[PDB]
Amino acid sequence: SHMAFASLIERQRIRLLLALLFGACGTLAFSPYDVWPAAIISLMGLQALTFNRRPLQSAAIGFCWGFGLFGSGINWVYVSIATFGGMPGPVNIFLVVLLAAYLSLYTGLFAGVLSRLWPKTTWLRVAIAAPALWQVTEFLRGWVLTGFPWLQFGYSQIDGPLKGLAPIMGVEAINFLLMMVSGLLALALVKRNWRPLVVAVVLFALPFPLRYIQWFTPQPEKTIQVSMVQGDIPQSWDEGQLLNTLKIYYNATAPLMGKSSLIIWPESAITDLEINQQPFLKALDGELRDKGSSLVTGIVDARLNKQNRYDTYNTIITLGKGAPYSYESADRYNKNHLVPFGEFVPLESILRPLAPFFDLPMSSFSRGPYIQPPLSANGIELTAAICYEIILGEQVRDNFRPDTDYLLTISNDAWFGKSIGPWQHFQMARMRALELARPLLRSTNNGITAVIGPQGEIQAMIPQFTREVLTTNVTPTTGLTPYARTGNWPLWVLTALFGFAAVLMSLRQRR
Ligand SMILES: CCCCCCCCC/C=C/CCCCCC(=O)OC[C@@H](O)CO
Ligand SMILES: CCCCCCCCC/C=C/CCCCCC(=O)OC[C@@H](O)CO
Ligand SMILES: CCCCCCCCC/C=C/CCCCCC(=O)OC[C@@H](O)CO
Ligand SMILES: CCCCCCCCC/C=C/CCCCCC(=O)OC[C@@H](O)CO
Ligand SMILES: CCCCCCCCC/C=C/CCCCCC(=O)OC[C@@H](O)CO
Ligand SMILES: CCCCCCCCC/C=C\CCCCCC(=O)OC[C@@H](O)CO
Ligand SMILES: CCCCCCCCC/C=C\CCCCCC(=O)OC[C@@H](O)CO
Ligand SMILES: CCCCCCCCC/C=C\CCCCCC(=O)OC[C@@H](O)CO
Repeated sequence: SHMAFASLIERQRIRLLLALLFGACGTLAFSPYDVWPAAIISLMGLQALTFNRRPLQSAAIGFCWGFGLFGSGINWVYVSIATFGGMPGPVNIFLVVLLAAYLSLYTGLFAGVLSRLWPKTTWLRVAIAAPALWQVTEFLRGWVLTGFPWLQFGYSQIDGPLKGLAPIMGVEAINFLLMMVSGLLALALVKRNWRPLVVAVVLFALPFPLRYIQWFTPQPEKTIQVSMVQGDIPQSWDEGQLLNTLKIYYNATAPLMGKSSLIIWPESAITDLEINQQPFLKALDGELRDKGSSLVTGIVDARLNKQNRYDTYNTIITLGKGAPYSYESADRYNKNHLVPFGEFVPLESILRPLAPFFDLPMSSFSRGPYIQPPLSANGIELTAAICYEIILGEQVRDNFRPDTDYLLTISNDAWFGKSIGPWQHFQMARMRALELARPLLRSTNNGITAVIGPQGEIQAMIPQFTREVLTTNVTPTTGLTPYARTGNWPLWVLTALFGFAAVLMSLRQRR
């Protein structure tokens, strides 16, 4: 003789469950599902479920929304933990839950702050304040503790109607517009009002023609045959296994010398120190040179520094024509942004004085500088990034030079097997080529090797989980996109105006 289904607390629990499901729906926006409308459905839920809530209730809803998104969208990290971590399966699940909860603090933060300063359900909350605040809370997610900016809905528009915005203001401009349009749709829905819907449709539609702009010019007098060797080496300290790996890569490469101007091996393809492989590298250099070809490859470089310690780098080196190999050559690239929990553990430097020496890792990776020159091979300028680094759009843009001919990324996504992880990673890699209007050569161990065209399109690809070479003709491009010239500071100016205007109005609403 009561209505327990209609209590205030129960209505809030219903919102938390829906938030969970609307968050998870957003995972469908990303590869390999590639249902870009799901990003709008997922953000509509976020914006609508937080209306007419107290701030702490809104924060809970935003946390649960994020938990659905990250819980369903980056649980592929389990595959690495469970295969290589040595830990009990329940510990592995809990670590993944912990990761998803951590990232959901930033969506709860967004929701809580939005509710406190813009409690009324209005077009200002959703179209002006929310985009600005989402930009700030997502920057923090990608910055705190080195950051993890995985699953930004703008990437889901690589093959969508908003892709033309990315070469002008970067992918974060697409995150901005999507939040704004999804908020206007949520507003139209709850107030049953057609005016915010029309506005939303116009704003969503205005960018459509930009997708037809080519900010670049092709250079066919520079077209070359490029080869990328996907060795598909399983994950491993055996010098024999090392030699079996050099055998696969060398024998796949030898018939391409004299035909492919550029040959590419993936991240850490040579699984030995550069100092222990001088005879191999200098012989290889000579074969490539005598046939007019160049080789770029990943390798681990423990380089003795002036303190007579070893900096261990995750490195790219060059050999052959136009890139004479040398241990002292500057024609190389050292990974700058290490993978959190992969190549380091955040907060480790603070805790190290107390750790027993026998428990510390044998070797830990050092960091190359934030800016490094393009690699040069066979006359070709290559702006390089290793693995996770390709998802850092501003950093890729900061290393880019107008004379860059190609973006280069080499990676090893074998850690995550047959999960959606490598596909999401591949999708973000495509956004860099669109933003900077250059082809991107992505060479991987077993995990989406491909040539991406200067508008983010897949020009060539080989299947995952195959030992095989991708060989094709590639053409470099020149020209500066607006985003390449400026970076993201124009979006920040817009964010500051939107946010200034919204905060001013919220303070006026009070007192
Ligand atoms: C029918 C209504 C009553 C049953 C449903 C109860 C209300 C909640 C349903 C939705 C749950 C929201 C998701 C919670 C997210 C966090 C989580 O579960 O644990 C993560 C943990 O690591 C946090 O520290
Ligand atoms: C080629 C041009 C492409 C760019 C189009 C991007 C559109 C988003 C940029 C900024 C838009 C300004 C904000 C307008 C929001 C106004 C608003 O929410 O009004 C709703 C209200 O009238 C409903 O009753
Ligand atoms: C207060 C609670 C503790 C601090 C806050 C939680 C922080 C997030 C917790 C994350 C735990 C581990 C996440 C999985 C890492 C997976 C991994 O190593 O991937 C990279 C690796 O495969 C690269 O070779
Ligand atoms: C550990 C100190 C206190 C807690 C802070 C840790 C959490 C903040 C830093 C972010 C962690 C993200 C964890 C997942 C990263 C692993 C991952 O992406 O694997 C590499 C993969 O992306 C390469 O394609
Ligand atoms: C962030 C919210 C949604 C997006 C709002 C912004 C919409 C921008 C629409 C497009 C504007 C075109 C910008 C001017 C580009 C022309 C220009 O710079 O010409 C010189 C060119 O060579 C630069 O590379
Ligand atoms: C008010 C209307 C009713 C609420 C529910 C409708 C909107 C949200 C849709 C519900 C759930 C989303 C499920 C899709 C995401 C799951 C998914 O693909 O996960 C894949 C991933 O786990 C693979 O590792
Ligand atoms: C890695 C450590 C994660 C700790 C997660 C604590 C939250 C547990 C979630 C349980 C129920 C849902 C309601 C949570 C509301 C508060 C919240 O999570 O975030 C609030 C946000 O303002 C944080 O800045
Ligand atoms: C596990 C993915 C479930 C897809 C269905 C979406 C609707 C349910 C709620 C959304 C996401 C899962 C939330 C719990 C956290 C996920 C987690 O720790 O998973 C670990 C496990 O999947 C690793 O294999």
